[PDB]
Amino acid sequence: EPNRKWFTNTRVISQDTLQSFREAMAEKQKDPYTVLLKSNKLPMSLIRDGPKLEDGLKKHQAKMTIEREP
Amino acid sequence: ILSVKKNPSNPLYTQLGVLTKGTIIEVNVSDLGIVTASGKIAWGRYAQITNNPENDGCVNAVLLV
Amino acid sequence: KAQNPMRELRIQKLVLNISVGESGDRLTRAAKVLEQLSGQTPVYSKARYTVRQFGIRRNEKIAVHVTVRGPKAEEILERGLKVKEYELRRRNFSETGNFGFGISEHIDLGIKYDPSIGIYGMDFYCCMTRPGERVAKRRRCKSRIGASHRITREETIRWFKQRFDGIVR
Amino acid sequence: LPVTVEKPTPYTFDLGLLLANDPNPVNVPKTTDTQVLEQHLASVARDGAQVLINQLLTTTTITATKDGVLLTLPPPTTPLPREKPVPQPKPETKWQAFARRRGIKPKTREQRRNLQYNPTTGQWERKWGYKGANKRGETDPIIEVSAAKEAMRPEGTSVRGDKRREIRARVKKNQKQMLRNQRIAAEK
Amino acid sequence: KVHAVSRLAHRIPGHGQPILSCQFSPVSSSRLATGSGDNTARIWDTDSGTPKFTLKGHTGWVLGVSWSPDGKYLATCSMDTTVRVWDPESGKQVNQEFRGHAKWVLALAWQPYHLWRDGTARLASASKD
Amino acid sequence: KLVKNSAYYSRFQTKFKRRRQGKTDYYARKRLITQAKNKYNAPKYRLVVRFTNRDIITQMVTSEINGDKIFAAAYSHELRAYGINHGLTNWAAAYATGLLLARRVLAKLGLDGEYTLTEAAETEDGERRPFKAILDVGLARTSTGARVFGVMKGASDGGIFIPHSENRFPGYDIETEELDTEVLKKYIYGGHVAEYMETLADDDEERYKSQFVKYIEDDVEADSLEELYAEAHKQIRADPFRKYVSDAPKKSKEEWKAESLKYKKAKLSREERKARVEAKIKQLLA
Amino acid sequence: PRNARSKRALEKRAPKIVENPKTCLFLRGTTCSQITQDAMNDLYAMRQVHAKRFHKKNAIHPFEDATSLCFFSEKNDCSLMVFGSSNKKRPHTLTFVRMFDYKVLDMLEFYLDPDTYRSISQFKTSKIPIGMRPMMVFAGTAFESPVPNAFTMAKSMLIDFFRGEPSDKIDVEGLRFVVVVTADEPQKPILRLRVYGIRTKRSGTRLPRVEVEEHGPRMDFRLGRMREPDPAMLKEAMKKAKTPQEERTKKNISMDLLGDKIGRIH
RNA sequence: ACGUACGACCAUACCCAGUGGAAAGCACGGCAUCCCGUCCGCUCUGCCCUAGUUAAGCCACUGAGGGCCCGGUUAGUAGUUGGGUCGGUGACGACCAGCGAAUCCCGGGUGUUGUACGU
RNA sequence: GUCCUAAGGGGGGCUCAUGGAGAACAGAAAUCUCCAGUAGAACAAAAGGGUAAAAGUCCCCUUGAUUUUGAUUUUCAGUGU
Repeated sequence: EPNRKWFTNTRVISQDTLQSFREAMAEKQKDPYTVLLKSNKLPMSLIRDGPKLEDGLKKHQAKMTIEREP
Repeated sequence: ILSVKKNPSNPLYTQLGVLTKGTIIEVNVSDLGIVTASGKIAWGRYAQITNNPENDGCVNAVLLV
Repeated sequence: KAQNPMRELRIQKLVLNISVGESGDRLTRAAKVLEQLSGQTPVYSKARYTVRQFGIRRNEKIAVHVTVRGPKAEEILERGLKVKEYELRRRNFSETGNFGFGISEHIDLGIKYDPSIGIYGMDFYCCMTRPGERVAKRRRCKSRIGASHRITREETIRWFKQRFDGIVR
Repeated sequence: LPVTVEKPTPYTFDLGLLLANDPNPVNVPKTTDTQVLEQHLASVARDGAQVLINQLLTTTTITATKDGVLLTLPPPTTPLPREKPVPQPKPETKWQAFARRRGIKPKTREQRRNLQYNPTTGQWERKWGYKGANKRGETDPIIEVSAAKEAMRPEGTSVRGDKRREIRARVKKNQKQMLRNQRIAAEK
Repeated sequence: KVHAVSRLAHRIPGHGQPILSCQFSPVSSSRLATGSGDNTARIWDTDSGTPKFTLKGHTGWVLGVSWSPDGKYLATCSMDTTVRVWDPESGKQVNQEFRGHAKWVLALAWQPYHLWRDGTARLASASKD
Repeated sequence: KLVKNSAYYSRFQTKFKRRRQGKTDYYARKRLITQAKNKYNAPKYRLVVRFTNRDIITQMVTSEINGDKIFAAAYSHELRAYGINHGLTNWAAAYATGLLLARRVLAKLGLDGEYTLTEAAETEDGERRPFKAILDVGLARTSTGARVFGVMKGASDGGIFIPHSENRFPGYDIETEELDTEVLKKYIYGGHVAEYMETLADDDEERYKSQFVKYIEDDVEADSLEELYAEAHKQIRADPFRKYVSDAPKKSKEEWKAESLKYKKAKLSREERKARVEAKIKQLLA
Repeated sequence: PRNARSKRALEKRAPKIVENPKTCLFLRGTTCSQITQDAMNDLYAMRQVHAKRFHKKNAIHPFEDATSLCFFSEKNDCSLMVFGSSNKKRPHTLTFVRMFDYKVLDMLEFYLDPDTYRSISQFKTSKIPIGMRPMMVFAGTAFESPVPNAFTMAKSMLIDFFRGEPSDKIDVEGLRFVVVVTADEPQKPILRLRVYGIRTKRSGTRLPRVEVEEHGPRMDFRLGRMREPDPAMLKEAMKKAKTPQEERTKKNISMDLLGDKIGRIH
């Protein structure tokens, strides 16, 4: 059926909430006696820290050299 | 894929999460760079499956905008 | 203080009404007559209550009227007093200073007869008003008109006599 | 000149209600001078306002947003009476008791929608309400009627009101059951 | 001290195509220049949020607008291999267009005002050629 | 029967005084001053815009328990100091008056010993906030092209945060939902009056002279109005508190007290009222 | 409630987990002095947003029959009441009535001193904005009695009167007016009500120096007759409901900083 | 003190009539191109502040009839609770206290006031 | 037995029942004009103080017929997104 709910955002998040989750992800520590019972549905690509600079350069070095010199 | 919203054939198929043609699914749109009018980040939207996954081996969907 | 120029009597509006009492083609023709007389679209009025004796029903259009202001109203009521031979009777003038009269044939008013529309009678009501009437009609700071500023039956009578050269019996 | 006062017994606070309680005695002079009386009262008021402002500016966290500078207040701790009783669950109706005993699960919001697909017309329509499927045919041009049922039909009534008759009967039964449940709950 | 901009002051329409460059006048923030893909540049009065001038004449997208350091000229470089100089307080073009680039002109740079010699200004244009 | 009797007069309940005077919409006032999304106990400001026959009144008002307080006020007759001597009620003068009130509010606040709790508890990550007000049009009709929105536009361009949309400005087209900013600029700089002057000068010279007799007498042409209003805006932004002296007679406050008390009629005392009552009784007896 | 607006009114009047701000009804008896009317006017000016005012004379004696007061609470959804009266025995009386479930929870009489009463208009200062709640300061040893008495009830009623609207945040610019109630344990003690406006000055430190200026009204009371609540009704009224946003703490179950549900194993 | 704009009490301010209004301000007013809206530019909206006029609004004073608001009186009275406290087997009759009216009558009055800008 | 782009929501303009005086048919009762009209009409409830530039009544816009999210409350879940 046609419905206006199909063309709306189902999940939204604010910049303050994203910054708080970034700080929490930075302050996360591992404890063997704590178990995960239910994951929280989060946009984890916006929360997790990015890849290392050497990896980011190395992963595009080959395509970069081919674009420079075919 | 975040969830399966509506399978057009059967609510049991929706509950089981069957991915068929015409299925409305919820997808994570963080990589698409979508913000709302209030500045909030939209990371969940609706897409419709436009192929046959059982015949194609992949799920192809179109965002409902 | 009656010599002040702001107490000069003048015509505020002239309302022309036709009460056919029946909806449909007769009311449409009456509205057409009102439109061709005035130059502006008329107004259809609905019945307030249901009367079985008069054959009318609630919320049914039974009448049509036009309100005309300016020199157009003056020329229309001049035509009407040409029809009535400039003779008015004392009960026609009201206690509030307004007056009116009804005629039986609009063809006598100066319009050519058409068999499509027919013959309609219709009534004129003229409202007389001194300058300063915005006080009781504006939205902000609306208030009452003073007692000395109100127009009386004698005042509208001799205004009619001196301005229109009519006879009041 | 100081911004901190000293009293034998410390102040207590309820920052949710912006309330400061001063348990120290207020040595009101036993004189007849209203000037020195309101001067002493103003001194006590100044002390209370000073300690309240100090407590609010030191032990409530400050957030500077576009509206302004806001202090996050704790929930109130001073006990105050309510105006109305705490909401309680309603007594179970006959259907609710029967469904609890028989294990009848409540219908989902997608299942109970007032929308359905009509195949023959190929359109989406409502089950009830204005132009609903429960009043199907009352505005169609041609309706076949069976001779036996029309012979059993009373004079004056037509087939165009049969579905409205059935709807009114069902509505009356539902209203009677609702009134019975309301009377039982009022008795309880 | 410059305080952080927090709200919309004005939203001014008028360009028919996407805006490609914008720059304030060096004299004050009251005058703004925007060059767009509708082959035009525009001077805006930002105090009242109104248009002030519309500079027409290019036949390609105006890829760059640039105020002179003294603020008396506005140079526009466009996709039609041309550069034009305009008078901002009258809206009229100064002399003619500048010809000599084979390809798309992408960027502009005025000579600094303390280096102007021979009683004239110098303008550098970088192109795709 | 008589409608106005003793029971009617006893049972009658009067309205509020300003409702009887037709000056205040209390239904709008309650929702303007006593209602809020946020309960952060902050003060609220309203921009009151009123129009007379010959003047425009703009005020910045807070509401207190014993009566409203006026934070700042600007008038269209103060615009003569900035050089506007004709058309003090038109839309351009409304814009200039709103701009003047905005600049006066900002200059009074200093955003152009006692110190506030905001300065006391300011965080290092804290920025200057704009001054906020809500529009109060009173009983005026809010149609597309009214001058209350001209005052609002002037104040917003002056720097006061007034929450608003743009569909009530001149030049807005409701079919395309788009605002014609050229028409808006024409109205801001008073070009509509200039087009009226040119149209009258071409068609009806008698009406032109009768309507714009003061413009011709003071040599104010139609083509000068744009730079005249622009210079007025620049002078308003430069010196928001310029002093203007009127042509009315000037006396001190106590001199005006004496002048008005000389014409005031005193209320009769009890002895005089009793004497008049006795005289009326004697006249009735005679 | 067939009408939608009437249904909205009924749902607003229905009991909730988080209650609405309390409403105060201001009314007077058959006889009422001008000082009592001015005192009621000052209290209404303090509480304009959440009050309703009657303007007729009511033949009500609250300590004899309060059925009419219960009817007024029913009709107006008013849980607080300020009721004025006058007599030869008590010339200036303000009766504070607090209601529960449209029934009289408790009542207290205040006897106003006519010679020391000053209205708000008699102080030439800047007044409090409409709808802005003040802070409260209660001073003296009369409010710390181990047994509940008239002074404890007066403290509770004045807190409920000046409570305003609950809010988790407040702007620092809304800390400008203070209401101070002073009362001492002991022949009858005098409860003094004053309102002040707060001015702040630099003191060379982070924390500002507070100075007060009198705003009005100036009120002196002697506490009189008192109707105490029933113990069961008081317990039911003093029950504190739990918000649905208040999590029920489960053993070895927690929510971490990322929102994940975490279990503990020993 | 007067006027204007927002107000606070919301008739001491209301209902009806008469007299006067310096200054400025309000107001009546003039004109329908543009913005805008009607059957009617009556209302609303725009343009003029020039010209006429205090005739009306508005303000002040006066006047009747009502109405309304204060203070005393009623009066600590009726009435209501209480063997309450004295007799009376008891019911009740006084008295004691606690609460506590109203009618009638008398006297006074017919608006005070905040902010801002002007005269 | 008929009729309805459903109710609802927001915004704006207006004031009602009735009485007096008037207007060809029109005459107690049709429609139009003015004045007076604390609501004496309408709409809800059962006021001992509901509502008048409105909670009444007409226009404009939505009508999407029961949205999404939730680690939270309560109940349930051999089909636990």
